[PDB]
Amino acid sequence: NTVYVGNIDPRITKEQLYELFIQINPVLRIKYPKDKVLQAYQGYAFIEFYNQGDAQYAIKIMNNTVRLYDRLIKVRQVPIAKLFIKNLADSIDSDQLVKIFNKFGKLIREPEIFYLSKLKCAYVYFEDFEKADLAIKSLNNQLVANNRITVDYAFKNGKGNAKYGDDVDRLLN
Amino acid sequence: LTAMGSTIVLYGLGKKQLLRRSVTQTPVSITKIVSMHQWNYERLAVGDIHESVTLFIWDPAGNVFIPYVDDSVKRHVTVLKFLDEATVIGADRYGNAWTLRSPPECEKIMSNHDPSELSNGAIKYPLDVITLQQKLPNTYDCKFKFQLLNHFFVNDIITDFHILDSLSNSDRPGCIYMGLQGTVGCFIPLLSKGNVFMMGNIENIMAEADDTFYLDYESRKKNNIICEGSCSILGRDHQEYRSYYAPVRKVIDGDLCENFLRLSLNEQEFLAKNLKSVQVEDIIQTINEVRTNYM
Amino acid sequence: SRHQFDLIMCLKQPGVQTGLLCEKCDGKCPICDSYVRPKRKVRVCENCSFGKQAKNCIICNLNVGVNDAFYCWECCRLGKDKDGCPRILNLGSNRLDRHFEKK
Amino acid sequence: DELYLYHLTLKKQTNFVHSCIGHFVDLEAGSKREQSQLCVATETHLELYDTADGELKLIAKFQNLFATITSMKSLDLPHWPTFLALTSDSGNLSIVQIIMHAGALRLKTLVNQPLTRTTLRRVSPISYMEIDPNGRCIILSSVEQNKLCFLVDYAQKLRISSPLEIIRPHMVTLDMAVVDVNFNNPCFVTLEIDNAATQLSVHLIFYVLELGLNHIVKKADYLVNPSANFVLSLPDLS
Amino acid sequence: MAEKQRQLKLQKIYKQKYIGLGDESTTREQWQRNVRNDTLNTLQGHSASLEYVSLSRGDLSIRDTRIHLLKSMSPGYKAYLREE
Amino acid sequence: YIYFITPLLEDALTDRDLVHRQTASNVITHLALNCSGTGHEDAFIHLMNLLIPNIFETSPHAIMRILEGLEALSQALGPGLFMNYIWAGLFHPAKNVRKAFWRVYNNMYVMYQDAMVPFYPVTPDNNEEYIEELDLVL
Amino acid sequence: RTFERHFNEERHIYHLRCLGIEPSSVFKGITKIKEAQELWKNMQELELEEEDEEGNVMSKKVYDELKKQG
Amino acid sequence: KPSLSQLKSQVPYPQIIEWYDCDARYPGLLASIKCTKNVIPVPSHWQSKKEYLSGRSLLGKRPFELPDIIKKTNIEQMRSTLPALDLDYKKLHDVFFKIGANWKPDHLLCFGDVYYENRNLFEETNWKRMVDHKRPGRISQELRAIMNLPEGQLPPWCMKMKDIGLPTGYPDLKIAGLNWDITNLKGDVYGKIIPRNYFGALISFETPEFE
Amino acid sequence: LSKGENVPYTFQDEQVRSNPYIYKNHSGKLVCKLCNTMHMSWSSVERHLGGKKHGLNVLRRGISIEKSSGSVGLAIQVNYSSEVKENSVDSDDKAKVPPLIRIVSGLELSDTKQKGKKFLVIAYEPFENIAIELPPNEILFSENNDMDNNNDGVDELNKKCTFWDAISKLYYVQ
Ligand SMILES: [Zn+2]
Ligand SMILES: [Zn+2]
Ligand SMILES: [Zn+2]
Ligand SMILES: [Zn+2]
Repeated sequence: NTVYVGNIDPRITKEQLYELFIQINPVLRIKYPKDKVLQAYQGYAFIEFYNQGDAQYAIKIMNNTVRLYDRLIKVRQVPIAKLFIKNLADSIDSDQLVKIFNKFGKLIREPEIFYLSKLKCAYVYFEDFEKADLAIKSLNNQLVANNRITVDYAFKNGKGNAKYGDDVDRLLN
Repeated sequence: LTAMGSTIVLYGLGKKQLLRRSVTQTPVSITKIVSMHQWNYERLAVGDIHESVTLFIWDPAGNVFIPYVDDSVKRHVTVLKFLDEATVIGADRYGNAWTLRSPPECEKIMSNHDPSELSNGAIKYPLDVITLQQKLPNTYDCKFKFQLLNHFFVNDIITDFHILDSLSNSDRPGCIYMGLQGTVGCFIPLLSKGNVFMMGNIENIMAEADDTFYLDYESRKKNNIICEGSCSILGRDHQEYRSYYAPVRKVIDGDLCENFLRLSLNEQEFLAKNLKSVQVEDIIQTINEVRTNYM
Repeated sequence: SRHQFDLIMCLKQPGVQTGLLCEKCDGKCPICDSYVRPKRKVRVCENCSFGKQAKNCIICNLNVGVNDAFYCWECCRLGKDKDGCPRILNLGSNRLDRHFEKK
Repeated sequence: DELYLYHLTLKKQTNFVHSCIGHFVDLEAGSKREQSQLCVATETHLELYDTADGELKLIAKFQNLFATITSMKSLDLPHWPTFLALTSDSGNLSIVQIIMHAGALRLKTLVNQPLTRTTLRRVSPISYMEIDPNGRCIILSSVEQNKLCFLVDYAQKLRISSPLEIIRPHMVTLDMAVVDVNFNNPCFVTLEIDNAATQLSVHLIFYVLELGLNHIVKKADYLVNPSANFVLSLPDLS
Repeated sequence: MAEKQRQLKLQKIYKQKYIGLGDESTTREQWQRNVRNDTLNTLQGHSASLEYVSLSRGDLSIRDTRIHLLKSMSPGYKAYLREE
Repeated sequence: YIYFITPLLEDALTDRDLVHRQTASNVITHLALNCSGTGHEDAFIHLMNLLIPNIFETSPHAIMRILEGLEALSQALGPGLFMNYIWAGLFHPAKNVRKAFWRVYNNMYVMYQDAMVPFYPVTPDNNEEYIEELDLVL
Repeated sequence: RTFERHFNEERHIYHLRCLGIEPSSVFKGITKIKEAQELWKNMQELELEEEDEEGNVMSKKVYDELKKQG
Repeated sequence: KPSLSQLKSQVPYPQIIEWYDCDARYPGLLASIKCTKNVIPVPSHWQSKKEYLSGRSLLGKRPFELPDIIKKTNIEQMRSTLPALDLDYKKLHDVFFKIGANWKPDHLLCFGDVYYENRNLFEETNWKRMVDHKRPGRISQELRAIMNLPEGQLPPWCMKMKDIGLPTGYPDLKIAGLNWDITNLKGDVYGKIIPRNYFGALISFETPEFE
Repeated sequence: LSKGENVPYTFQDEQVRSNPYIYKNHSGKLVCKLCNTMHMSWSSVERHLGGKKHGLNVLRRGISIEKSSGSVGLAIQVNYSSEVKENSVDSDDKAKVPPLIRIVSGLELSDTKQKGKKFLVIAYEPFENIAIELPPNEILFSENNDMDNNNDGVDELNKKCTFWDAISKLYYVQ
């Protein structure tokens, strides 16, 4: 219900802000942070309306509309499976990783290739712990691109606890 | 309009039995409803055993009553009546007789808005009331509060209140109650700031009169009604006895000012010298006005 | 008393006899030591009257008392009036340290 | 904007909680003394009634008292009208003599002794009051806690002795009715039930005030079945 | 120092005169007993609240309700009613 | 004369040093005792709202004056309206807040015994026995 | 203190919200996933008179259905 | 020591119960009292070692200001304060009784309010006074100079309202040239919202007279 | 003790201070706004400044500040003092530093009223700054005038097109 405001003159006072934005919509509160060191505001604010619709409408109407001391005001709005894999082949592109792990599970993000020791390793993000269980079951200690690869859980000691299965199960559901 | 133990039910007539036209659940605090009253089918005031009172509105198309006001003190109500749209008289198990007024900040919102908006939808409330809702969910849960208007201690248990527009053609509408032990009493509103000042000064005279006789007695023994309780015959001060469970607010006792008529002339002229104002005869006039003229 | 903590009052059932104050403590509420607006007479228990100790002031309990002692109006409103016998027992550290300081 | 109110009691509280039997004032007769007369009080309200005409008459309805009268008793003391010993809220024993003053009867106070604190409360030595039938001592008590006795004397001015205490900390008292005596010694009986007990035990207890040593004595303590109600005194049997 | 040492003493005295006064640690039972005694004393003391209880309980006599309230101040009175 | 001086007590009860908070409460005693029952009572709620946080304050002189202040405000507000603040930390875990509030509850209990009876926070399931007769209605 | 600020954060609100418990202030006492579920479980009739006058037992929506069939 | 989750389940308003409420000697009873109807919680500066006031908030407080009613009495000019009196007794007596009979402070406080250290009322009163005077459809001359928006000229957001429509929270808002006449635009107002006796009415007001 | 300096009250809305910290609050007592300390007498204040905690607060404020904050061309001939006042200051303190020019956008001014054009500001230590409005978007903005030699001085602008006749005190810019 709160909208961000920016490009504010430090000479602007909370009174002037309120008088401005009440024209658009009823404003529940205005948090307009000040530096208590210098007693000087930082040129931005947070304006909390009563509901969301007033916030969105205010964003639409008041963005880049008004110049306060020539300054044009800005108005704006404002946990997953992971697998460590070791001994990868240098011929394996991240896209080839994607094609490998898609059949096992849907990737929430892209894998991350990093070198340890020289030693090609990667992190693979799955949306499911069970799909990752399939990826480990089939892919663990398996020869691809003429190189034996090891698939396990990435450390945090690693993922795959019981609470991990429960809360990941919930985040999926 | 009937009250279950917790919840309020509104029955219409039917053949073979009578049926439920509406049902309204009460807020958490209310356990039983001892007594309740309406204002011209627009509003309700609902009493409890333990807690005090809560005012509702009949909301059509919502078919429900929505509380807009609560009270800030635990009060055990035997009986309740609307004095006006915004104010209420009630009585207590323990002998209190009190009157509550809904605050104006609430009344502007009540006059300027429809009932359907209150339950759901947006009435924009001042930030203060909100922050009180987050900060004190148990107290202010029903927004605003009552402001205590009158409070008085009459040792009976008032069974019935009766509000009357006129008593024997009189101008001032009175409210006459009747208690458990049997009694009748009348609260008359004083319409002026002057007459309440005269009656106020008379109550202040008669209040400590037992102290005045005594300190006079001592002072005249030093340089030249023996008991401390001489004029009270007992030990209670008027403010203490009449306060007790809570301070009297605007109610000035006319049964104390009525004893001044029965004092001897020497004692009357003795008490009256405390005033730069009118003599004894006008005091007796002011006291005797209320029974003659106002009822 | 109010200002001096080491003092210890009596607080027994008040008898029928009125306490007395010395000319120096004259016109003071035994509780809060307020010189203004008196209200009622003090009353002391039997064990605070008996012999010569009855004649002493009820505050300083050294000099002889003359006038009756009164509770101020406020101490009668608060009800600290009726607690009990408001007679100081011990003399306190101040008076003794004065006596031995002088000689 | 406020609401200023003015209170009246049009017809007073009618439930009589208290009465006392004495002969109070001499009215309309030059010299007459007869024990037939009675005074009746309800908390605040108070009235005086007469008899010996065969039918009870109203004499005087006194001024508004503004307190809670918790006991009223007529004490008759030897060598004189009778005046009513009246204890109430404010914790003050108030001995009151109704008199004929100016043109109408007035209610005149003689001695009021401070007790406890001003309220109704359980420690307050009121709600149980009785008088030695010979008028030597008023005796008061409270539920739980303390019991007091004032030794009454009369002279050119009425005179009350300092109180006599018994403190039984947990014993709550009921039915204080007092035994008459021949001038021997005031004696009185209570049914006391204990406040802290694992079982329900109400025991009757006798007290004899010893005029010699001036203190109240616990004499006989007899436990009775929990259903006990009340006590009365049998005068002589001789 | 001496002031607090007077506070303890007046605490012991007022706790004797006025019976129940919480000090610092008072068990819920110890306090609820005091509440019970105060409430019952109010019900019996005022003839108003006594009329109300007597008529509401429909008892045959006022004194039955008053003695019922007095007896209720003892803990064993509940069990005593159960043995009837 | 109150009404004018509450904004003066406003700054006194707020101020940092412990002498102003002391001395100003003494004003609140003499003001609340003999101004009680007059019907102001909306200024005394303000004054109390400023006082309550001072309960935890140490030193003898400030604490006795503050306590006297709360006791005087008890007769301006009334026993219940005053109690609504206290019942909360009247038990409490902290052995200190408890030690602080039981004192004000002691003074209130001495001033009022049968005056606090309607005002206890007791429901049939809140305490074991309760009183069966408080729930009767005729 | 940092942990007391953990109760209002984007991540913890994602764990409550994605667990199926609507995040709010009432749910800030507690870490453990188990008890919060019972907390959320503890968080979560009119007589319209058919013309025959036997519908005195008949509910609103039922009598509306018989408005549709009638 | 029952867990607070077990403890919050007993309470109709469980959001008050705190991690430390678990540790009380009588948690079941305390949870019942603290969430009972009107009880106001203990002030929150316990468990803080700062002696309830640390100057960090207190350094910048204003010394004092007289009420405007008393400041009208002119003593401020007579006696110099920051950094022979010749006053009329009739005047002073009229200020407190006749003139200022009904005068009350702007804020006071409600029943539930408790004053915590960092709170300052001088801002909150200025916020109420702010909400009262500041209105939609109107703009102060100072803010018009800040915006460079002369009188009689529609604000720059008028166009985005022509496309997108009127404010959501302001159905009754009338704006010149759109839902409301353009000529009635004058000065600072470009828009406007266009939608007893209480039994005790004193009917006479008389203050106590000095003479 | 105070060395006769006036220590203003906290509320007086700021004569340069000696130490810009110690004040007198609305009450009488003395305060140190950094350390939030109340001091009774000026000696205790001098002990605060000579104390260790105040130093720590001064440093923490130091870190707290240091982490945040074939065509047509124009030619100008600026003349400077004739050994009139520069006779009292000759301690090789940037005395070797010549005047400096920079192009500033009017988007920022002490008054912030109108704007939308550039200024060719010229500055020298003692004398006051000077500006020249440049409506034309671009004039004399050349293309590799010299053969790319890298002594940046201050910027390409200064080395590229400025001359400082220091012997006569004449600054030419084009
Ligand atoms: Zn003594
Ligand atoms: Zn003395
Ligand atoms: Zn006093
Ligand atoms: Zn410092």
